[PDB]
Amino acid sequence: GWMWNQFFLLEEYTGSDYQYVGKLHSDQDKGDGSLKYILSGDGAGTLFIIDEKTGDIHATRRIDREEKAFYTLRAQAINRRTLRPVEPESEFVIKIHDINDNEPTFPEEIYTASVPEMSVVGTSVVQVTATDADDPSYGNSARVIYSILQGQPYFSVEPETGIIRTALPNMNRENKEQYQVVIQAKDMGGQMGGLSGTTTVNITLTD
Amino acid sequence: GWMWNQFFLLEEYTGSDYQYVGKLHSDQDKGDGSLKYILSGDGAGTLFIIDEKTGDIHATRRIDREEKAFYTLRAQAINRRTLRPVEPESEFVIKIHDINDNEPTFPEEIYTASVPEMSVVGTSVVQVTATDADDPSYGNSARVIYSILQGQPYFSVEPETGIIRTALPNMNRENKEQYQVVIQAKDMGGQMGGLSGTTTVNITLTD
Ligand SMILES: [Ca+2]
Ligand SMILES: [Ca+2]
Ligand SMILES: [Ca+2]
Ligand SMILES: [Ca+2]
Ligand SMILES: [Ca+2]
Ligand SMILES: [Ca+2]
Repeated sequence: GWMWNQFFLLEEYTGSDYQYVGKLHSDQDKGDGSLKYILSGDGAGTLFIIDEKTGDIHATRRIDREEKAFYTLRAQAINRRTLRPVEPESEFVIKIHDINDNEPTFPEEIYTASVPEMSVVGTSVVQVTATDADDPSYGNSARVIYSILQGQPYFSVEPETGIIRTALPNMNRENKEQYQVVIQAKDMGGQMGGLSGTTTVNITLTD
Repeated sequence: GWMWNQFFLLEEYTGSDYQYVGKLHSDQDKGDGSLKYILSGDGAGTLFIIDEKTGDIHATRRIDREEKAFYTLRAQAINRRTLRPVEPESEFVIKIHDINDNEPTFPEEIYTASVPEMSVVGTSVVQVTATDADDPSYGNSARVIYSILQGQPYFSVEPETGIIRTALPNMNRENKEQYQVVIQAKDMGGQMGGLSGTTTVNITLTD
């Protein structure tokens, strides 16, 4: 069973006028206006509106997918004069499509970790993980890549995991005892036009 | 019979990435990837493209409704390993939705008309008509209103028809013999943000 009864609406619309969703219609409609398409259900009448003669649906408000990604509504074509149904009260869904409008975010502004002095290069210090509220199942709007803004060449970060590792030998605890590392998490695969978030990792060398 | 098998695509897309059209899908799909959604028909494979695992369709080129407003394509869900159909080769349509991106246009840059001198106020001179290539069955993108930029108070134009009429008595042919009238045709009901076109009407008073 093909699943056609759904409309796809792009989120965060900013046009001057209302956003066009689609047109409900029955093949029985001859265009004489004797049919009255009514909209009912979640948001019907307010957020979403229908032109009861043609079936064209519009959205009156700017929709945010990260706040709600689906809307379930019901459609009914009726005989305008007798209120006798022509088609059955079919259920349809308005899928809110995603745009990259959420920057990667770490749970804490500052991490705290340690690593023994004189650790071999590539020793694991801490693994930072940023989240992205966009849709992972579509595009790179939520594919996060990690980079080190501050802390080189002493440290490195695995771009795909966020694992911070020591990158140099002979990191004397006597010489320097606390390093400060900044990590960037940029979405869109970490490429041009992607949104980014940062965090600070305070590291301490131990004995 | 509800008519669900159609997607609505806004014209003149200018986003950096491709434009999302929609997602073909069968309720028989369990998400295990054993299904391969194939797209075929008008523009398939080139202008429009499908993600054969999920069914997501995209448009690779900026589409112009005034150049083509509908695209007919066919969908098939198949068993990826045996090429055995799971669903029937259903036909669907991609409706190109309209934006107001065509200014009203007159057929000729300059009209030519006459009116007898000493004609009563409201005498008909000529009727100019501008066309609008946008969609009349949706919004005011093609509802044209006429206004007189030059030629007052000698002449007036009916906003809804384009009929230019004399507006003053005692228009001596001896005094002045050729008047020049400019008419504007602005869409969107002739209101803020509407597109406009102009023309010049050379008028001559006669005996
Ligand atoms: Ca959002
Ligand atoms: Ca993002
Ligand atoms: Ca988003
Ligand atoms: Ca166009
Ligand atoms: Ca127009
Ligand atoms: Ca247009």
